[PDB]
Amino acid sequence: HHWGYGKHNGPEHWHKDFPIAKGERQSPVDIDTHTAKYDPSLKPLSVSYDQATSLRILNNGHAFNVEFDDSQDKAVLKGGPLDGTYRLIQFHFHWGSLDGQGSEHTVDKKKYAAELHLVHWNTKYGDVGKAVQQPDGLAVLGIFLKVGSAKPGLQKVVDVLDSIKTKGKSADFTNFDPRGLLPESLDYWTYPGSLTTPPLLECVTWIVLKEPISVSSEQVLKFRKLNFNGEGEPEELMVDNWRPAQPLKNRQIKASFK
Ligand SMILES: [Hg+2]
Ligand SMILES: [Zn+2]
Repeated sequence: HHWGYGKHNGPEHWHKDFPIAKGERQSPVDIDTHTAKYDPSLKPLSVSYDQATSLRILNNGHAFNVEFDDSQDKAVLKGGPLDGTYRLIQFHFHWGSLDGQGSEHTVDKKKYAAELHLVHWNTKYGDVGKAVQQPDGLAVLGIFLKVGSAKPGLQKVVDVLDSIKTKGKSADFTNFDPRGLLPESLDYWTYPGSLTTPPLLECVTWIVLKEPISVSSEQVLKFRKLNFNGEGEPEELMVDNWRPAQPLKNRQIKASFK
């Protein structure tokens, strides 16, 4: 039936409905810091989120998305390995049932507690639907979360999770500033890949930040109280909504730092 993260419809089953799963540029991957090549020609990332307009937060089964108004160049990503402007459309997380797992990408096989994905689409294509059909349609900024001290800027997200506990629930979520979720350094690794959930389209330029952000045990705990199921259906905690590392194949991970 519908894909998920359970025993019978998890990541290992996705290929049956989405053949691209066994594709050539699938994500996530393991970042081997000793094999990633420092590329001196990579420009600094340019993150312009000062005019960001969040609109809503919703539980879509699978995860929770904070959506932004992408009708204009309000919140954009440029620079780095990117050509052109990419507008922020939404951000979501992937997390585990325990602090030792949850991230999708791994660094030298190390898994983090969770991973934040800020999804942007190339403005050249007019809309996200067209953008997904292109090799350079999307740019996703990945940030690792480790358990330690609380991240103040993440609390507004944490406090609203109660109202979107089950699949299909949404809540107005205005005036949230995404700049509060950024680490202080913007050093990164980049490689060409895909969406990590079906349809698993190979249209993503991945930008994974080296420096993780810290969140408290209590903050991550609230993520774990969400449900994959809808209201009235039997309860299945939304945990371990991450896809394991895929083979790198013919790809090279470049690093912006030496
Ligand atoms: Hg594509
Ligand atoms: Zn994601």
